[PDB]
Amino acid sequence: PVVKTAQNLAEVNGPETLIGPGAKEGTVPTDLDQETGLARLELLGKLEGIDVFDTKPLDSSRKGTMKDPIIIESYDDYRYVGCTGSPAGSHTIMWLKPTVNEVARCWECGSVYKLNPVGVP
Amino acid sequence: VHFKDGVYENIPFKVKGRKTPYALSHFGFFAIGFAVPFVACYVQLKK
Amino acid sequence: ANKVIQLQKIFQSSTKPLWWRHPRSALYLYPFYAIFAVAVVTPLLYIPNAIRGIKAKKA
Amino acid sequence: GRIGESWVITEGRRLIPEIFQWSAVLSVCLGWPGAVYFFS
Amino acid sequence: MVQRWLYSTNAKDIAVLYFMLAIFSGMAGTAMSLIIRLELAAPGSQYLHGNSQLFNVLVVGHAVLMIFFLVMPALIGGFGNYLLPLMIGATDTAFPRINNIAFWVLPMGLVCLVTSTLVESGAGTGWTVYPPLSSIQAHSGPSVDLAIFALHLTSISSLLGAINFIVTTLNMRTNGMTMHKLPLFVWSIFITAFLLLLSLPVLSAGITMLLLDRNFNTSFFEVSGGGDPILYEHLFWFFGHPEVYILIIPGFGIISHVVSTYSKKPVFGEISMVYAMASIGLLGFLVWSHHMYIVGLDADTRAYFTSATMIIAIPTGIKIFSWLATIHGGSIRLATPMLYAIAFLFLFTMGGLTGVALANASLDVAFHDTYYVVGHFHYVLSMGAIFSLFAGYYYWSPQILGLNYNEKLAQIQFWLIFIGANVIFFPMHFLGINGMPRRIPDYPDAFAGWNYVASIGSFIATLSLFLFIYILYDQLVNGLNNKVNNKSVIYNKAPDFVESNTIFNLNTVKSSSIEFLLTSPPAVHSFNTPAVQS
Amino acid sequence: DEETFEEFTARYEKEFDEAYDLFEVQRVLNNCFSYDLVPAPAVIEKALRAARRVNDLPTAIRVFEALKYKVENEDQYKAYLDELKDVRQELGVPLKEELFPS
Amino acid sequence: AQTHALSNAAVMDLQSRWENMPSTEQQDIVSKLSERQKLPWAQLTEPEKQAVWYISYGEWGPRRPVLNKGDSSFIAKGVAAGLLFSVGLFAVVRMAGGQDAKTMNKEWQLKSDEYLKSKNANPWGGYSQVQSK
Ligand code: HEA
Ligand code: HEA
Ligand SMILES: CCCCCCCCCCCCCCCCCC(=O)O[C@@H](COC(=O)CCCCCCCCCCCCCCC)COP(=O)(O)OC[C@H](O)CO
Ligand SMILES: CCCCCCCCCCCCCCCCCC(=O)O[C@@H](COC(=O)CCCCCCCCCCCCCCC)COP(=O)(O)OC[C@H](O)CO
Ligand SMILES: CCCCCCCCCCCCCCCC(=O)OC[C@H](COP(=O)([O-])OCC[N+](C)(C)C)OC(=O)CCCCCCCCCCCCCCC
Ligand SMILES: [Cu+2]
Repeated sequence: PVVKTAQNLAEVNGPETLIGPGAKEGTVPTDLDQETGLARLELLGKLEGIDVFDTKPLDSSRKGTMKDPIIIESYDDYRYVGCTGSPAGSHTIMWLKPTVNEVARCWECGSVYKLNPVGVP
Repeated sequence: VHFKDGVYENIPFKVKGRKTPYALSHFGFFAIGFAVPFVACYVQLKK
Repeated sequence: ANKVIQLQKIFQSSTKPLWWRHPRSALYLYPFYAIFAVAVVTPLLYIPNAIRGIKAKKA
Repeated sequence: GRIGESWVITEGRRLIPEIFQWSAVLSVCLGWPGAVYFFS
Repeated sequence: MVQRWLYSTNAKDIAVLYFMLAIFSGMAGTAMSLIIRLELAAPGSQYLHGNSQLFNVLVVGHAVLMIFFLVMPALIGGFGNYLLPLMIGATDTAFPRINNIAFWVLPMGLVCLVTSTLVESGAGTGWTVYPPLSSIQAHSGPSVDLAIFALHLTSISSLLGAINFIVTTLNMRTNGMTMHKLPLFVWSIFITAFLLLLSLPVLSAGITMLLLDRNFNTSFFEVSGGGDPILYEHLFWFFGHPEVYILIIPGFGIISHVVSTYSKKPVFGEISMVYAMASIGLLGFLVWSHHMYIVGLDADTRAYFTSATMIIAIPTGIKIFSWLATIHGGSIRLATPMLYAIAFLFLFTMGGLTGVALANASLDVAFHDTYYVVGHFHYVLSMGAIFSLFAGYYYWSPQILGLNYNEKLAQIQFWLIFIGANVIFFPMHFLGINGMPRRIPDYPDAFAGWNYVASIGSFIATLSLFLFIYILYDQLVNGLNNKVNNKSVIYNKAPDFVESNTIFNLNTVKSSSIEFLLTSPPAVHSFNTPAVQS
Repeated sequence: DEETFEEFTARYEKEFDEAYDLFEVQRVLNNCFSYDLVPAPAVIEKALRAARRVNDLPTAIRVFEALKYKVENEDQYKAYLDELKDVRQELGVPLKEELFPS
Repeated sequence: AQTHALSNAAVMDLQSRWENMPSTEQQDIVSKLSERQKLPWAQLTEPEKQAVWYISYGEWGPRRPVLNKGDSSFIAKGVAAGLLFSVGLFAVVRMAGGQDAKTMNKEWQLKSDEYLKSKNANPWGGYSQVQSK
């Protein structure tokens, strides 16, 4: 049970461990330690850009054929994605299901997609 | 709160039970299907 | 303060339902909101019990 | 050829298959006047 | 274990619970409508000893119950909260507390309306509550107040649900999705929610005003005291007609989704009719007053109203022809969704034909309040709501449960409701031309045979409802058997003469969303990753 | 908007260059036959050789009976007869002598 | 693997039935057929062609249509049974209802129609026939 500097974007784990000391007199402090919960991490991330639950688009413009299939950065077993052409739109969207048990096909690109883990010990 | 696979538990009723193997509650549903108009008639008139 | 930390530690070391927050309020409300609720609900539909038994028969 | 086989069904949809459409509505005459005669 | 069915933070439990509530209300309404038609089977007092007060009490119960507790809750809530935030890629929908509050204020409405219907006086003015027809002098007791409270709470629930849907559409859109090319279901729900948000508050204000009149005994719409009930009449019209759109347009979106995912071809003029539906939603506030042609408005006002009411009628035919082209040039299967959609479209064409016949103002003088108007709206509302709900259930049951439903039982069910509807609704033309006088417990015995056939059709519908509940039991007890054998349909769409067996097996569905190949509803944490589309 | 149709054809040949299984043959055949265009003998022979790259005689039956029953096109027969005769004599796939006498 | 004159009992057993054979050598036979057709066609014999056409084309499994081997008769007779139940239940409930009309017999209607259709510019005497008993 010791105080944590929490100066690293990845060394903080557990909103319960963060409380936030108060102030006696002065002015309202900056949005670094006065915020409660884990919302301060999220607001810092949106302030800088490095974010969790990122809404940034994937390689939609890329064809993602067998030469270089698209990547998915998520450890979850299932996949909920789609790919129906390199441009913004050329046909009705059909979902793609990358998996390791079997292979996948696009029916317009014919791409075999490979799910992409994150490195583990 | 996150232990529902979603195959047979989505229904807001319990399949298990020897006294009610979906036989007593559903017979009550049968009864209440025609219960309200019958009692509405019975309050003021006869059926 | 000197009690928020203790309460948080107690909750962390003992996870129980009802939040262990309002025991006296619960005892004042729930048994009352049962007994008095019955006492205020039942007579309204028990007054016509004597009148109950209408077969819609007239002579 | 391109024109002779074009009128196999183009002009043939006015006298060949109209019986199907006529019978598709034949239920009214057999049903409702029959009920009228039965009751009255 | 009870928080799942009482404090459901997930949308699917609330959806299935709304479905159960709506189906219970619908079966009760169908049974009591059978009772009413039995009372109207033959003139006189055969089962009910006259009691025209009681007659109108059950008549208004019929109308109010089916309008407010069968068509509304499930048909919008389930499809919305199961598709609109799920297909867009959102992880979980917001505002669980709002939905729970709406659910828990509903039983207030149910109990209060039950008490209102089960008092000696009761309210029996029908779907129209315009004073002094709805005056407390004739319909005394607490019935009016309870009905008003139920109206208020149901309006609040629907408005909050529409707000949740709107904010989900506006904020929870995925990065890879254009707004102009949204699916027809999304735009349908968007237009329906906005029309509801612009319509329900007006009716709620009018109902609050009537409640104040009934409680504080003031003079706003009573004839004595210089009141104008026509204001509340116009408010009720500007509710109901947009409420008719609210009830129908999601059915249009559901039919569009069914035909798009079944016929394997795009809908003709998809973006053009998205724009047309947007125009309908924007212009619905101008054709709400084609029923008041006889109140005493000016001739020029009649001309304006009729001009609007047949100048906004083209998109109905546009949709008819667009879906006709959507089923044209493609493959149509002998499946229950195909036949449900075909029957719904055909009977909707007849209903719109009758409406166009009603569009003229000069003919309305001899046609208004005759049997033709009630026959027309019974046509449109009955087929629209009932067949849309039936098609949705028979098209979505394996999507939410995964347990197959018998094809034979579904087909015989369709045949029963279809033949009942046709035998009930065909003689209404003769009934209208003769002039059957509406809302009479003891009508003249001239229409005895037509009343008999209407009663036969109603009883056919009731035994069809018994078939519905027995089919539900059969599914619940033999879904495993249906999956094992071929007694039930296994795949939604049949393969074409281009596909090999293995290829079709590994390409069973090529639709516009992952819901079809989404596994049976997962735990409360689903769609953990955003949906990417290009 | 009467868009170009040879672009999809060139897509078919570029997927043939990337063809890796009979799945791509099925996809290109479905896409080509879905269009309103009647395939010329050149593209028909290209589809036939794509199907034969895996040497699957049932796919040959599929493509031949699809040519026989692709589009009504005001009931075009004689062109279909000569085209099937030549696309048969090029390799030889006698099958009409079996299913027809049924 | 490099077979010769592969025309055994399985080839003509395939055509008759497919679901009864217990799905554990279907993969074996289809793999053997694929290996055989990997070799040049050489105008394979007709039973093998028919078997491979059956296993690749359809009329089995997914291609099984909604139209089964006599379910349409079940549809029609379920509708007929529903109609019979409707008419029987209507008859029994009408019988249990009992008589509830002490007036408006046939003669009452005859008198009313004669009164209405005797004067006052009758439209060709009317057609108000008595309904029934
Ligand atoms: C929502 C629109 C709607 C619908 C669908 C219906 C349906 C029917 N209505 Fe009604 N009706 C009205 C709206 C509607 N009505 C209105 C506004 C009035 C006037 C009100 C008045 O002035 O007070 C009226 C009045 C009215 C009267 C006048 C009352 C009189 O004075 O006696 C009569 C007369 O018999 C009647 C009959 C019927 C019949 C036989 C049906 C049949 O179509 C019923 C068939 C319906 C079913 C098929 C339901 C099935 C039930 C299920 C279990 C659903 C299952 C679905 C799933 C959840 C999967 N209606
Ligand atoms: C499903 C909902 C629905 C639909 C689609 C319609 C469709 C229409 N309705 Fe109706 N209507 C109701 C629901 C509906 N109505 C209800 C509940 C009432 C009762 C309210 C009250 O009066 O109490 C009512 C009553 C009602 C009245 C009341 C009569 C009177 O004053 O008392 C009138 C009057 O004009 C009217 C008109 C129309 C018209 C013109 C259409 C048209 O939009 C129909 C559109 C369809 C067509 C266009 C035909 C098919 C297509 C074509 C053949 C294309 C070519 C034809 C033309 C463009 C001319 N409706
Ligand atoms: C007057 C008594 C009541 C009659 C009302 C019908 C009651 C139910 C049917 C009772 C039997 C009727 C006569 C049956 C003769 C032999 C036919 C037979 O074997 O039936 C089978 C052959 O099927 C048929 O072709 C008949 C369908 C069922 C019977 C239909 C009865 C219609 C009405 C008959 C009487 C009508 C009298 C008045 C005339 C209008 C039914 O198959 P299944 O449903 O068992 O198979 C499905 C599977 O096992 C489970 O999914
Ligand atoms: C108090 C209980 C008394 C006994 C009630 C028994 C009811 C049994 C079912 C109905 C009578 C069947 C008599 C025997 C018929 C044998 C021929 C046959 O196959 O007909 C089947 C006919 O059954 C059906 O077709 C089932 C569906 C019938 C109804 C379909 C339409 C219903 C529409 C209205 C429903 C709602 C009605 C409400 C009002 C009543 C019955 O199959 P099973 O289960 O006897 O299997 C026989 C098989 O060959 C194995 O040996
Ligand atoms: C008088 C009041 C009572 C009026 C009603 C009285 C009761 C009903 C009387 C008519 C009954 C018609 C039954 C039609 C269904 C049927 O079973 O027809 C047989 C074929 C089946 O198809 P198949 O390919 O020939 O099947 C072969 C099966 N084997 C022989 C190998 C075992 O199927 C067909 O040929 C299908 C086409 C036949 C028509 C199908 C539509 C039926 C619904 C509409 C019926 C309208 C009314 C027709 C009769 C007037
Ligand atoms: Cu309108």
